[PDB]
Amino acid sequence: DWRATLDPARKSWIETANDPACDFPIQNLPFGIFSDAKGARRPGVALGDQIVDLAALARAGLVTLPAGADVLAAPTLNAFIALGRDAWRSVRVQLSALFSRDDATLRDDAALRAQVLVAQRDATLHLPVEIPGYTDFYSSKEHATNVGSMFRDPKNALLPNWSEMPIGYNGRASSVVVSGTPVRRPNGQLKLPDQERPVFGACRKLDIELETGFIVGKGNALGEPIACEDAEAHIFGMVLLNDWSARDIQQWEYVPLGPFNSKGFATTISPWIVTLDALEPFRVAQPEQSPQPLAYLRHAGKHAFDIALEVTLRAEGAAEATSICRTNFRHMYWTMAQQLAHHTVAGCNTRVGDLMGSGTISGPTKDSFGSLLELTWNGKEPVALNGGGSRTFIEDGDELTLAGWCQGDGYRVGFGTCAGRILPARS
Amino acid sequence: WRATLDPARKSWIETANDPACDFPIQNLPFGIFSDAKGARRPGVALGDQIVDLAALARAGLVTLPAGADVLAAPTLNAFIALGRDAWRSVRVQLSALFSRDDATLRDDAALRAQVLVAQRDATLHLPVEIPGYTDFYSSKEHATNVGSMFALLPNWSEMPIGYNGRASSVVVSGTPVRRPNGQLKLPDQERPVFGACRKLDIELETGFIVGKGNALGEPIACEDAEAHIFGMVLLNDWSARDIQQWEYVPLGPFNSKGFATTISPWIVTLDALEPFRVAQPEQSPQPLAYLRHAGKHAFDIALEVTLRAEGAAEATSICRTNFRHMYWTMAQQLAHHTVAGCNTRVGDLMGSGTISGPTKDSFGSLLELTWNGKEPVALNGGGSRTFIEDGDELTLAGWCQGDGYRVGFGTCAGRILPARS
Ligand code: NA
Ligand code: NA
Repeated sequence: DWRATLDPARKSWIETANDPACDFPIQNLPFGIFSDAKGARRPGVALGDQIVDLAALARAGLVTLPAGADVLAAPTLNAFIALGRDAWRSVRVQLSALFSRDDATLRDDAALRAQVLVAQRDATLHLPVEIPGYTDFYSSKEHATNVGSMFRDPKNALLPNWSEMPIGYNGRASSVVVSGTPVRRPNGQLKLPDQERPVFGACRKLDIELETGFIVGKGNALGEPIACEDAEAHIFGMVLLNDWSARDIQQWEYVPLGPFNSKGFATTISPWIVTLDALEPFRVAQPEQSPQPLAYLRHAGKHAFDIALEVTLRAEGAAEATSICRTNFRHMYWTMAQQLAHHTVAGCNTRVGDLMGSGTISGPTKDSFGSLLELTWNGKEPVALNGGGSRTFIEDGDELTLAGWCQGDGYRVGFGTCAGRILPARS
Repeated sequence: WRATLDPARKSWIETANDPACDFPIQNLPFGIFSDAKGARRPGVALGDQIVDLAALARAGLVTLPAGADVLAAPTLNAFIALGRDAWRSVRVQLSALFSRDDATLRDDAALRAQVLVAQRDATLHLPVEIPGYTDFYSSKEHATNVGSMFALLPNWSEMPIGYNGRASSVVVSGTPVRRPNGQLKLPDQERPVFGACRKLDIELETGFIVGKGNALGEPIACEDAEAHIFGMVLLNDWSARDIQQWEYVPLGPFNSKGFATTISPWIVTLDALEPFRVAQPEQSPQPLAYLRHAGKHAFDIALEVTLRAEGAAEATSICRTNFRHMYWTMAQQLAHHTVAGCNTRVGDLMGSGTISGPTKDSFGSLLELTWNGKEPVALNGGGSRTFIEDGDELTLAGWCQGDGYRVGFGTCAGRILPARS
């Protein structure tokens, strides 16, 4: 039923959706949470330059859900997501049908269109879900090899265990924020090479980390693992994820318990959840794994996704941003399924809304590394900026943007943006 | 509220006045309980009973700020969010009402049967919704023991080292804990195998519950930190050591600790611990300024771990230690957590790290007690252990010893279920 909604020939009577460059064609239909002057934050779906007010659409009888508690009054999408995949699809199918160019029902009802659609330009976007937990993986071979090269000689860069399992840690949920939120430069302990003791001060190596994160759509009970083959059914959708990192703070704190303050000060995600169903046409073969992993981590078929990714940096007051990274999601060595299976193999429970980060996404070439640490090799080769100037690490006032999208024939399924501007550190 | 700490004070609930009772009138910890009378809701332990706060409020015998009803809630979060003045106000009203000489509730038999529930007939649940769980590493002796197997890195003494724990898998005392499966690296094989954990372990800790959060980007000054803390609980950070060794470099422990973490159900308020405040250990070298604090910020909490094999008549005491020996304090941990801007929220759980004293009978895990399975522990009643075996029940207990009474934490227990096969 829902596979008809992936039809590239389908178009909307919301004309901005049919622009080839629009992130939000009728083929996409991501879910989010928005507010405007009409009302408090509530569920919406992006289409063209507009947002579909799901609650309003439901009140008008034009979208229906399982009988039960009203999940569209909620300030987050969790309750909706909890309803499960049949509901996600049912809603997607109704929306695709209603906003198809030839369905006159809502299109020719001007009065009702003015009540159920809201321009993105007049809306404010919020965190799409309440995140119960945030886990962050480490699944780009190229990233892991780059970073380990700064601690260990080339032969020792990738530790054996990295290739046996999708290495990961628990992130800090509380400090995950939505695109657009200004991010204050952190203070903390800095170890200088020529002083016995650390000093306290403003981070001098503030950095981005290009990642994607998936949102869990069905949890699992404590003590009951999710089989690698069932994993994707548990995933609702994806977002872009900037795991802001303070590299000088990190180096000094991270042994042996991992990064902590250096990453917990802020993590930014894009507002619109792109459903996995919408990514179906961009499913591709994941990289070959060698050595062949243990049985519990194996899966048949295609479990990677073809998502072009880009990072830009704009200095305060610059007329144009600088593209600093171009890469793709498809090169990740461990898949979402494998990460989710590994997360639960010991019995740990996942919950609706959980956020799971891919780890910094880095390709093989020098222009495809997903952090400035990598791009500038720890501040040794600075990046030239479009419009003059240069950078090693991020400077106060800079705006960092993540973008991502899947290229179809004459359309794209896009993620929107994942942005943030850096505020000066507290004194 | 300092009058409520009076050791001479006693209750007409006579079981409270037993010297050995964890729940005298001096304590009054908060929790969440259900019974056949009603769904899970806020309560306070006293003697062998529980005070039904909602029921007490309906009867007009305890009052809170005008507002939304925080005592209908299935967790204590809403109540805690009301702030320290409220916590104290409620404590003061309870202490007064249950004082031996106050006839108001004591002589009203009908109403006592409505507002008190025997612990025997109640079921205890997680006292709060935990938005985040962080776990520290602040016992010098523990960190030195562990580092000596794979000692103290310089940074350990410059800051309270910590990591993000897994909130979702924190469970209340009494919950059975299933032995985890995962990747095990054997010494004689190039490649890991998958199987049942062979070195399942406890970690004796305490955790504190955050009572007032802080906004993202606004640190909590070390000196203000304790005002942000509501109370404490016992915390068993169950650990699979064989899974851990293989996974933990470089991003830290993950699956090895996330399968289960158990906390005791009763939150002992920081106010109730006031009489047991003591001088923390000397720190050398002197930490950076942001981490310093004046005064006494350690607490004198005797701690014990027992292990009972399935069907054994008696448990074996395997660890006796005390909270006061922790090198970093709760205040310093909370300051360090927030120094870079990270926000905390009401209900956040913060673990101390494994608590180990200097002597061989005061180490807070079996990894330490048995030196990684080389010196097994003899059990009371026969038998022996290296790591935990299916059916074993592990219990954490803790208490502060006053003159003729104690403020106690209850227990933090769990029985191990076999691994899924
Ligand atoms: Na971050
Ligand atoms: Na644990």
